[PDB]
Amino acid sequence: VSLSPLILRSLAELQDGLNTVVDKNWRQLRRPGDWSLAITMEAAELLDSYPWKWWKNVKAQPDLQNVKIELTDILHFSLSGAMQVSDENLADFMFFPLSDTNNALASFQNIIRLASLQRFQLVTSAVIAAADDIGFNLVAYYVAKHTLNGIRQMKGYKDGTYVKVQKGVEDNELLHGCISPFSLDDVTNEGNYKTKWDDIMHRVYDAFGTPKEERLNIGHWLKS
Amino acid sequence: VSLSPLILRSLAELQDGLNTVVDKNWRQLRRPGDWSLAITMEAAELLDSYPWKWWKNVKAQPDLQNVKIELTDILHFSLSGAMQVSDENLADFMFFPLSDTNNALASFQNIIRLASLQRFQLVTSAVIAAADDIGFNLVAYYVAKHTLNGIRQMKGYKDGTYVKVQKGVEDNELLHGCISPFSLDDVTNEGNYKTKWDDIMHRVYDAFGTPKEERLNIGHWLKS
Ligand SMILES: O=c1ccn([C@H]2C[C@H](O)[C@@H](COP(=O)(O)O)O2)c(=O)[nH]1
Ligand SMILES: O=c1ccn([C@H]2C[C@H](O)[C@@H](COP(=O)(O)O)O2)c(=O)[nH]1
Ligand SMILES: [Mg+2]
Ligand SMILES: [Mg+2]
Ligand SMILES: [Mg+2]
Ligand SMILES: [Mg+2]
Ligand code: NA
Ligand code: NA
Repeated sequence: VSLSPLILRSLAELQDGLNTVVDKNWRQLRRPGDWSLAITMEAAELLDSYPWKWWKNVKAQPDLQNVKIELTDILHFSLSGAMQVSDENLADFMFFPLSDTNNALASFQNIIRLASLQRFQLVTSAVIAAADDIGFNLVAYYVAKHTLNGIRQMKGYKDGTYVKVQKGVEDNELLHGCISPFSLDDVTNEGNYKTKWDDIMHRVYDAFGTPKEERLNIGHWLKS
Repeated sequence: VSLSPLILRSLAELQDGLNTVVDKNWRQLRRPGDWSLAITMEAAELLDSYPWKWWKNVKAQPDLQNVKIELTDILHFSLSGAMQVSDENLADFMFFPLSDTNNALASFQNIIRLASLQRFQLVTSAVIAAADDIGFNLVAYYVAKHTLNGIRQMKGYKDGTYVKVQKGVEDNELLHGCISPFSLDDVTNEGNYKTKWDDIMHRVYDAFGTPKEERLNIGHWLKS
């Protein structure tokens, strides 16, 4: 399973633009090992979405909606790593169906191994395969979380003044509703996808009350 | 750096007894990969004690007291793994001083690699080396956290009714004060160590108001 190369390139452009919001000269400041560590830590969030602990709340239920968020986060970081290292310098590492918690725990631990080896392109392929298997719209999730990531930067995430959970709702949870109106074809159609990505962005901006003047539309992010 | 084999054996006995509190037949129920995953997840807690994120609260300070707690947690799990697999089936993986955050991030990521390879004895050696380098009393930390772990089980940790942070204080934080009166010699002295471990246990029981009747003294845990 792979995305169209034109879709992958647009996602990469979005990723570069977001990384530039975080730091103008990120391509000089960041190193491959940074992206390895970030993927590791998202992979721990992903594992922690399951009731893996045999000593703590053993009848807990998995947070399968959060799984989608953490896979999307891994994609942001694997796209970023791939901009710095091609893998030169799947069925062995990923186990389907991921609906089986044993398969998920094994697979997602193997993502950490791939990350440590700086096989970022393979991590991207793993995430695409995982979304295909689970049946969620990875591209739409990406555009939505990309927008939230930018919003967080606007609202002081980098200086420690942001609050992610408010009135019982984590910011990430509001993304599901922003994405549900969009089909896979909507966000991958060769001629029209950019308009649909723009629509996702504005839904996320609405969800967080971003004043119109502070919003960045799809064209901000693309080099095509 | 290593502990006396008699001290290591007593720690292993304590570990077996705690694992038995969690499940009577843990030696049949648990598998090596469980301990790999647990060490991985504690290693993520440990990494997250540092200001590693370049996009979120970049001027945050490391939680160096929590570092001691997470290393102690790793030891519990590496002792446990070693009861199931000897490594048959350091300066390369650990970088000193760990006071240097770059050294810490690299070292603690390498603990995840060692855990995935099920080199539990090597993980134990890493933790002992880390405490020696940082200069904290690993054995005293172990006995204190071992006691809290048992307390958590008494107070519904396994069924999801426990609350770890109360009135602004996480349970782990109360351990530091329980341990500070004890020297390295106190808790490793060949003839007298068991009394000092018992004393640590009772200090932790006091910290949590454990009724005298529910307390388990040092003799509960030892087979010597
Ligand atoms: O240079 C960076 C740093 C962070 N992120 C994004 C990707 C993930 O979706 C998100 C995770 O944020 P945390 O919740 O882990 O803070 O951060 C980037 O895209 N680029
Ligand atoms: O079979 C088990 C399960 C857990 N722990 C202990 C070791 C760590 O100190 C502690 C970590 O607990 P959490 O905070 O991760 O729940 O659990 C054990 O000793 N044995
Ligand atoms: Mg994260
Ligand atoms: Mg995440
Ligand atoms: Mg833990
Ligand atoms: Mg811990
Ligand atoms: Na998360
Ligand atoms: Na912790």
